[PDB]
Amino acid sequence: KARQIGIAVDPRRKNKSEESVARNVARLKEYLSKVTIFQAIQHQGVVMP
Amino acid sequence: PTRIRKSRKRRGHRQMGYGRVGGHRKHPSGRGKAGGLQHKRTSFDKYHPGYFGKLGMRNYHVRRNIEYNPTINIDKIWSLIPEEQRDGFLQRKSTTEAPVVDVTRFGFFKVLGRGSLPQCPIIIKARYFSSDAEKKLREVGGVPLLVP
Amino acid sequence: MGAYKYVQELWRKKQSEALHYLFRLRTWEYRQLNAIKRCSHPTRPEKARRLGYKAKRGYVVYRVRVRRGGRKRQCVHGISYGKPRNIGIVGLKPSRSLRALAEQKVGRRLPSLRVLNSYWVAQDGSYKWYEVILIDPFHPWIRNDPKINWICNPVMKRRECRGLTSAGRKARGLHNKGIGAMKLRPSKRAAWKRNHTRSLRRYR
Amino acid sequence: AGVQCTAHSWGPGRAVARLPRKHGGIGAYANFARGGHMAHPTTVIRRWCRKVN
Amino acid sequence: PGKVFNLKKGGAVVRIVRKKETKPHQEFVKSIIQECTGMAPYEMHIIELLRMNKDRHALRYAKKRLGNIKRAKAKRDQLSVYARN
RNA sequence: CGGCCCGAGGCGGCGGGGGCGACGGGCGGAACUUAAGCAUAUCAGUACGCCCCGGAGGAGAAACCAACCGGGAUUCCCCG
RNA sequence: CGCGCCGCGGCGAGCCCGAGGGCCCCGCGGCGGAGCGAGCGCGAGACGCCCCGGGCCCGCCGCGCCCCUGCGGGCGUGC
RNA sequence: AAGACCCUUUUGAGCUUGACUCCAGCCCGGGCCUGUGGGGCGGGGCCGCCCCGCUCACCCGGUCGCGCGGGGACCCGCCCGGGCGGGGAGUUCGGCUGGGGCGGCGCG
Ligand SMILES: [K+]
Ligand SMILES: [K+]
Ligand SMILES: [K+]
Ligand SMILES: [K+]
Ligand SMILES: [K+]
Ligand SMILES: [K+]
Ligand SMILES: [K+]
Ligand SMILES: [K+]
Ligand SMILES: [K+]
Ligand SMILES: [K+]
Ligand SMILES: [K+]
Ligand SMILES: [K+]
Ligand SMILES: [K+]
Ligand SMILES: [K+]
Ligand SMILES: [K+]
Ligand SMILES: [K+]
Ligand SMILES: [K+]
Ligand SMILES: [K+]
Ligand SMILES: [K+]
Ligand SMILES: [K+]
Ligand SMILES: [K+]
Ligand SMILES: [K+]
Ligand SMILES: [K+]
Ligand SMILES: [K+]
Ligand SMILES: [K+]
Ligand SMILES: [K+]
Ligand SMILES: [K+]
Ligand SMILES: [K+]
Ligand SMILES: [K+]
Ligand SMILES: [K+]
Ligand SMILES: [K+]
Ligand SMILES: [K+]
Ligand SMILES: [K+]
Ligand SMILES: [K+]
Ligand SMILES: [K+]
Ligand SMILES: [K+]
Ligand SMILES: [K+]
Ligand SMILES: [K+]
Ligand SMILES: [K+]
Ligand SMILES: [Mg+2]
Ligand SMILES: [Mg+2]
Ligand SMILES: [Mg+2]
Ligand SMILES: [Mg+2]
Ligand SMILES: [Mg+2]
Ligand SMILES: [Mg+2]
Ligand SMILES: [Mg+2]
Ligand SMILES: [Mg+2]
Ligand SMILES: [Mg+2]
Ligand SMILES: [Mg+2]
Ligand SMILES: [Mg+2]
Ligand SMILES: [Mg+2]
Repeated sequence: KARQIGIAVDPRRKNKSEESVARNVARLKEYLSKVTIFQAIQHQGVVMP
Repeated sequence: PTRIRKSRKRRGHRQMGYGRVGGHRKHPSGRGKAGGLQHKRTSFDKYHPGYFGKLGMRNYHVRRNIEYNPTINIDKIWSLIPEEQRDGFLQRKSTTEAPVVDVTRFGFFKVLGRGSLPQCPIIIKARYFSSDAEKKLREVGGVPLLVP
Repeated sequence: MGAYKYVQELWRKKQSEALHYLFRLRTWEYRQLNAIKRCSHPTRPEKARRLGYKAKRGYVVYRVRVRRGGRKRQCVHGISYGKPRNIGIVGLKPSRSLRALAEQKVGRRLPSLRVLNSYWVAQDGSYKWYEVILIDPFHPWIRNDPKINWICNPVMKRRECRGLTSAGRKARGLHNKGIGAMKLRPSKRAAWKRNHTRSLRRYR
Repeated sequence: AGVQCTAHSWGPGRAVARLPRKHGGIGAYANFARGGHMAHPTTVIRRWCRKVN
Repeated sequence: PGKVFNLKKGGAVVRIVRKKETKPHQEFVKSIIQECTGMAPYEMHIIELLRMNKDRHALRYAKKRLGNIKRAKAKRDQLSVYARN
């Protein structure tokens, strides 16, 4: 589902702590906030640098 | 530029600064660095002590970022504080409001003690300290801290 | 469960009396046969399925016999000239293994098929026997089957000639990764050329 | 250029200069021979650009 | 030195201690195959040695055949059970 | 006398073979040269010889690196 | 192409058209900033228009004396 | 005709050998190939050797496979080990010096 809506997914990586998770879950949560799904706008460059 | 060079001021002179008795030949001494122990020993001993031989332990693979170790002196600690707030910290020297400087955030690990500090208390957080760095800071009323 | 687990367990110990007897009979017969021979069915069906054999129209199996021991250079009268580091004639070792040499020999015999993989069936003091799996790539049962029609691609011609099978890869060193293997990919020549290039940038 | 032909020196003893010669005796492979190579051929690895701060 | 010296190592974050990670039916396949095959000649020699109580000789022989000390120890521990009488 | 097994001749449809001054893959493999001589070393895992594809090829989704408040298949460029 | 020295330009405890991305714009290393010790490691203010010398400080090798958390700290002497 | 005699160059090559450093080849030993039985000797408290049947591996003959043999678990082959080895390969064969060489050694 994530791959479909445009998120790189790496099932070989393992987290090393809980802070890794908190930071990246904030990033996922905010992105899913800011995405729309179908005069539209095409984002440029790296997404959320 | 070819037109300002020494070599073209030698047109009409036969040999081009290389001599008539000696001349310009291919390799009158050998190629490269050869001869350093036999017929160039005067040069090698005059200018390159400790070029031949062996010295010390060897490591088959060095860990560059394990062995990396940046350092800062105490005469530099007050320049990491931006310029627009040092005047205030100096005027209102406080035991209850003291500037905290964390030097790993700026990319240093150990703190050495060259120089001197202004008469103002300060906490310094590093990962290791030298004896006289501790001495001078605790002499001006600061505190050394260890940071994770 | 099934039967091939028992067959695998059985083949993992060959010193036994039963297998010793069967191995003796097989080597006597192969000694009476030729060097490259077509086989009706695989002699080791479980190993054949492990390596990718399927009992379908388009899959064939051949037995290839190769000779044992080291290498001798072709030098007239046994004379190498030149520098003394290069003087040896006998006692040398081939760079590829006997499995790879078997696949290469059968590929040369049958150039209109595609070599897939190979496995061990017997040996004695003079010979080793392998079996090679080959696929005919113009059969419709091969072309129309998504599992195997990768090998109908023309970049799969004479794989054994270009070293792309399992034994060829082991000779090139590719069964390894990490420390000890950083000059082997994409190839030895390629890594040497990349490491020895002079790159003259414009704003040098 | 200049090095596609086949030429070698004739040596002393034939009353001629020692440059390499084509079969027949024609001079070649010298900057001073007609049809020889340049003494120092031009090459594209000359640094053409320059840097400015 | 393989680590970087700093006191307070593991001070900011909380690590993950992941879960660390038989087959009687495989055991059963082994039992049937052993039933119809037996053991290898070097294993028989080791059994005779163990029965005569030359333990160090058994270890030497197993090291010579297997080429690896842990694997040779595991082998003679396996064979003692069948060598006890 | 039939079945299965291992072979033999013929017939039909389909496929292979040769060709290239580059790039690419797999093998075999020098000597001149340098060391101010010369054997190890270097030149060079180059010249050259043989085989094999393609429009690219090879490589590739960890029996990897690490020692960190850690990364995460392959290729290529900068850097030492 | 690499190494040494000299001259000139820009900026200066800093400096910098990597590669790349949008004769213009943005752009990491790196080098310099601290040395010494085979290494465990420890770690520089005191003077001076400039130059030369003297003195003192840091490391490596040795040795008095005092002590706290101790084959660890402090304070000294010597080539 | 850039002396061919003579000398120098850290320039060669043909030939030799008791120069230096090696290579083919050949001889010798164990092991695998490699079966199935019977015996003797000695040691240590199972081990090491040695011998001799059989045929089925492996090898050699005869024959138009027209009415037949000989060897044999040894030989070959392969792996490792030791010896012989100018047949062959590569290379070296100091310096000073009233020219070089024989001689001498103001070569430390
Ligand atoms: K000059
Ligand atoms: K001169
Ligand atoms: K020279
Ligand atoms: K030279
Ligand atoms: K040289
Ligand atoms: K030298
Ligand atoms: K040493
Ligand atoms: K063969
Ligand atoms: K030669
Ligand atoms: K030669
Ligand atoms: K060479
Ligand atoms: K490999
Ligand atoms: K490597
Ligand atoms: K030519
Ligand atoms: K001439
Ligand atoms: K001349
Ligand atoms: K011409
Ligand atoms: K070579
Ligand atoms: K050479
Ligand atoms: K030579
Ligand atoms: K040489
Ligand atoms: K050499
Ligand atoms: K060497
Ligand atoms: K060499
Ligand atoms: K070499
Ligand atoms: K620049
Ligand atoms: K030291
Ligand atoms: K002359
Ligand atoms: K002459
Ligand atoms: K002469
Ligand atoms: K003379
Ligand atoms: K002469
Ligand atoms: K010469
Ligand atoms: K010579
Ligand atoms: K000659
Ligand atoms: K000669
Ligand atoms: K000659
Ligand atoms: K000889
Ligand atoms: K010679
Ligand atoms: Mg003049
Ligand atoms: Mg001169
Ligand atoms: Mg000398
Ligand atoms: Mg001429
Ligand atoms: Mg021309
Ligand atoms: Mg030389
Ligand atoms: Mg090399
Ligand atoms: Mg490909
Ligand atoms: Mg002459
Ligand atoms: Mg000389
Ligand atoms: Mg010579
Ligand atoms: Mg002389």
